[PDB]
Order: sequence, then structure tokens, then C-alpha cells
Amino acid sequence: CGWHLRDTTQVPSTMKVMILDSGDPNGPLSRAVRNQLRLNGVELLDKRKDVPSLRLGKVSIAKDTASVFRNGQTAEYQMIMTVNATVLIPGRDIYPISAKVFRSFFDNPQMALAKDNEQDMIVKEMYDRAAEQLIRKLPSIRAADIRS
Amino acid sequence: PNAKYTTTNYFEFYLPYYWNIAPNMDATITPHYMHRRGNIMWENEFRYLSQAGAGLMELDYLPSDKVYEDEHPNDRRWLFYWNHSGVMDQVWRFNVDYTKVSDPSYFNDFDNKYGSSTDGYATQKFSVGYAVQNFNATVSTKQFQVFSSYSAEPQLDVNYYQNDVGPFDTRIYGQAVHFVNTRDDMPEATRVHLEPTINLPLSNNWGSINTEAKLLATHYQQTNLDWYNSRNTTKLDESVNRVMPQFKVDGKMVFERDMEMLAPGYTQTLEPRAQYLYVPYRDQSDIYNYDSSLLQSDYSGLFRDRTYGGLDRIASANQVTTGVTSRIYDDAAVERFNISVGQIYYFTESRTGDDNITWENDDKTGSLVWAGDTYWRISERWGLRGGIQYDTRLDNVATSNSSIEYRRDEDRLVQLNYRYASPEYIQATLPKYYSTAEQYKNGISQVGAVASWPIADRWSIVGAYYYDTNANKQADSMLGVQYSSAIRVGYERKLNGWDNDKQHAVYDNAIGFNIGTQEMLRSNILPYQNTL
Repeated sequence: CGWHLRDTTQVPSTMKVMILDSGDPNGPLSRAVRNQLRLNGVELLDKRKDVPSLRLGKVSIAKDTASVFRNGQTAEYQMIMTVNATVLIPGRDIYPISAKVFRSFFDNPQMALAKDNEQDMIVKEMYDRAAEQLIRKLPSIRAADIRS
Repeated sequence: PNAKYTTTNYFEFYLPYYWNIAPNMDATITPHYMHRRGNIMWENEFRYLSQAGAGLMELDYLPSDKVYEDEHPNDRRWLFYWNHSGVMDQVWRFNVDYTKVSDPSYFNDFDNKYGSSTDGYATQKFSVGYAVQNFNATVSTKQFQVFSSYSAEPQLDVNYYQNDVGPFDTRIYGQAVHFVNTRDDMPEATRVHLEPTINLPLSNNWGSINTEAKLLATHYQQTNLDWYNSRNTTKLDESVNRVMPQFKVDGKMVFERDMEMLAPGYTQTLEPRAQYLYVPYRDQSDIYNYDSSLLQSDYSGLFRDRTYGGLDRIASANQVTTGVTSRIYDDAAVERFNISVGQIYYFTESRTGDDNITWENDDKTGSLVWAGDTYWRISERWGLRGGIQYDTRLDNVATSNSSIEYRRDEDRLVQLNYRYASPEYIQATLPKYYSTAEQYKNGISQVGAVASWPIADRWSIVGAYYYDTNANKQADSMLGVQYSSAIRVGYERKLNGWDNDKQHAVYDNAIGFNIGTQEMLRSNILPYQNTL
């Protein structure tokens, strides 16, 4: 076998205190990222000048027709969310990172309002998966900064 | 200028004039000439930057359409579109996502940037949000122009959050919505919802366990019931109060292993997750469904507290959803691969009183939803994705998709993709004539191929081809060439309707000329999505 319980925190110990910076601090991504950082036990500081700052950047969302029925009308949409972010470590380099999330749903022209509720609920979940994906890039930034 | 030929509309040409009158806003006016029609369509695009945000308007207008006047005898064509998004100061989340057309057929007829022949409706939205770190409130209108319709007019959503109330974190979600229908004889409602929530997040280095409770409380006032209640055996009530506790437990662990046997200093991770959910049964057959569609269960969707996407159906629950993920990271701690597999076990039927869905099997208890994902970032140029959903109530794979991609550059790429949805899944989850009509009933089994490559220093060639494996016929195909300095030439064949007595598809064929790989890969139905 050879499995052991993970003996160190999911966030690197040089980043268990951190600054969070955004052009939209109140919006859905910044709320999901702040929740995922705080859930891991990161002490988050206001915008300690020696603390690293995670700056959230450009976000884009698109829905595209992923699939069609035999009359050329949409079957599935696919939604794709792209999040750019960058970690500034003071007196060191700037480490750019990103997340990319893919979700699908079927359309329905009957119950269009219900599929709009399903779309809003899926975009809400995509900000949580984009936040999870960004936190998993923090261990690689520690490794890259030691190797710098 | 710009020019076109199509099977739908014969020769076309465009004479765009660009108008600049301010540093923050400008307009394009383009008389779109056509040969099958007798008249110029006038297209009017407007762009602005404002303190309230950035936005786009389009107004397209034909004074008279000779083809429509012959094909719809004894009866103008136009599109208006508006899109806006912004956050003024840092608190006012203003948005618009609105389009309106004269008639259902406008997107079968006219190629445009802001709708598709692929669309079943035109969406019509406005919202104002106020948001701050602890609180948000949103007022919105949700209307839909169906082409083959309930609206929310208005809807109010409100959230408040308060962390650290002892060991617990707390929130409340509240909503008020008025539902109106395009028909004079359909039910109306005003719905008020309240959802106070408390959770206890516990965690350490190797795991976590989150315990959460909600009260789900909803009030309906329903009107215009006479046409519905005179036709149906189970009656709607004029006032309904629905009150339900929800209880959830969401436990997780993380294990790791030395991956030296695969490559030098590689790292493997294993992540078992096991969530319990409870919600008691409340009969909702006296509540009309204005907004709750049945949800699609991907692997991350195995962990929801909702079976339906709205508030008019809330299924009972007494279930364990059990998953496992494993990951591989390289020596630099970059993630190279992951695979996730999970399932939902039900100790009691997931009933909602209005149990309207058709299944291949009569059992409702035990392990019966399964899903899995995989991703492999094979190198910095290659990557592979896959997903599967299975449902024992369908006795089949409910849905699946896959893709593999190569990119060297924004101009140099190849993608293969596949999408599948079973006949039994279409029967279970879509309007009950989809189970019978030949264009819908056969599921999905679609193969797609996409490519781009510079054929010489200044010349880029693009193409795509999508095939239905059940029809044994193309869904879409596209070809494009450009010469840079610049000129661009494109071709497309797409499905563009159906012929009802003959039971075969209609294809639009088109050729275009303009005076760029990513712009070309976006240009078809079924447009290119980067899957790395």
C-alpha cells in the first residue's frame, strides 16, 4: 500500500497569512475565494507589508451550444469559466495562475425560466470550483519560489 | 465592404459606416443588401463605456421582407438586442441581457452576432444588485420570447452572512417573486421564500467534517386557478405554506503516497468524501411548477442539497453520497492528472408528491446514481478530458462526454470531442413529445473534429466537422482561410430546421468574404472551446 494521511496543511505555511486583492471585492468569485481561503485557515489581511498578496484578475464566462438535435436546435449548452489570478510575494517574483471550469446542461424551451434558474445555480457552483482550483495552485507556487 | 452567398438568402453585401462622436461611445451603421429579399436591412450597432458599466446595443430593421410576405401571406422584420454589465463604485451590480425579434423565424433567416439558428427562445433580462461583504440584495426581471412562457416580474433575492457566531458560521437567503404567464388562462403566483442556515466547519491537516442545518420555509399566494383546476384531478390551492427542516453532514479525508515508481519525486493524493443528506417529505402537488427543472448529476453535482434547480419542487432526501478522487502531481507540485468516481445511495424514495418522471426501472432505493470525471494534462501541449453519468433507473449510461486536444499556439491546434445522451435520458428529462418526435427521440451521439494550422507564413487555414453517429449525417461543417497583412474567406453547412411530413432535416449552406484563427473557430454553430 504505502498510503499516509496528509501530514501538512493544504495551503503552504508561508501563505497561512495572506492579502486578497480584486477590482471587484464584493462579487461572486471574491466571495468564493475568500470562503475557500478562510475554510483552509488562512488569516486574510486588508489591502504586515511582508505578507504575499493574491490578486484576482480578469474573469470571463461563456455559454456555447455544445450539441444539437437533428433539426439544428441546441441539445446541451456547455458553460466555461476562466479565472486569471496572480500571487505577488514581496521581495520575490510575481507568480501568475489560472482556473478553468466546464459544466453542461440541457436546454428546454418549455420551462425556459426553470433552465435560467438551473443556469444561475450552475454559475454559482462554478465560482466554488474555480476557487478550489486556485487554492491547489498555492503548493506549486511554494515549490516554484524555492526553485527560483 | 463584406459579401456573402447562402442557400437561405442568395447573394448578400454589406457597406458598414463607422461613426465616432465621443471618446467613450461609437456606432456602426450598415445597410445589409440582399438578393432574395427586395429591400436593404439596416443594421445599427452602438457601443458605450459609462460609470454604470460597459454595454452593447444592436437594432436591425427591414421595412418589408418579400420572402416573409410570400411565405406568411395575409399578414417588417427586426431585432433589438442590449447587453450591459458593470459594478458601479464597488457595490451597484447593474446588468442587462436582452433581445427581442419580430417573429419566431428571424434566426432561421438572418445570420447575426447576437443570436443563433440553434436557439429555442430569445432571453429578456434586467437586474440591479447591491452587494457588500456581509450582505447582497438583487432585483431582477426574467422574461423569455419562445419561438416554437412564464416570466419572473419582478424577482427579489437577498442574502446576509455572519461568521464566527461562536464555533458556527450563519447565513440567511430570502426571496420574493411574482410569476406572470404569456397566456391569459395559466396560473399566477407570488412566492415568498426564507432560508436561515447554520453550519459547524471542523478541519485539520488530513481532513474535515462540516455539519449544516437549514429551515426551508415558503409561502405561495396563487391566482387564476380556474382553467387549471377545471382540467386536472389534483387541485392547486390558493394559499400554500411549505415548511421543512434540512440536515446535512459533509465529511472528507486526504491520503498521500510516494509516486517514485511512476517517475522521480512524483506525488499521489487520494481523497474519499462521504456526505449524508436528510429532508422530510412534504406534498407539493398543490403547488404549480414555475421554476424547478430536474438537475444534471455530474461528479461535483453528486454533492448537492437540491434535486431540482428552483424552489417549486424540493425532493425528500435520506441518502449517502459517497465519492473518491485521486490526483497525481509532478516534482514541481503541478497537477498532471485526476480521476473522480462517486455514487448516491438512497435509503428511501426521493419523492416530491408530483412524481411526474418516467423511468425504465420500478426500484427507488439503494445505489442508483453514479458519476465520474477524469482529466489528464498529458503535456503543456496535449490534454484529455472525460465524464460519465449512469442511472440504474434508466438501466443505461445517462450521459457522457470526452475530448482530446493538441495546441502548439493560438493558430496551431487540433481537437477531437464526443458527446452522448441516451434515448432514455431524453425521455426522462425533456418535454414528453421529445420521446416521440424523430429529431429528438434518438438521444445524442455526436462526434466532433476541429483544427487550425498556418499553411504558409501569412496564410491560416481553419476547419470543423461534427457528425451524428445515430443519424449517420453531419450536424455542422465549416472551412476557413485568411491572408494577413488582410482578407478572410469562410464556408459553413449547418442543420437549419426540419421538413414535417417528409421527416428529414433542412441544411443551410453559406460562403462569406471579408477584408484570425480564433475569430474563425468561433464563427459556426457548435463553436470551438479550448479544453486544455
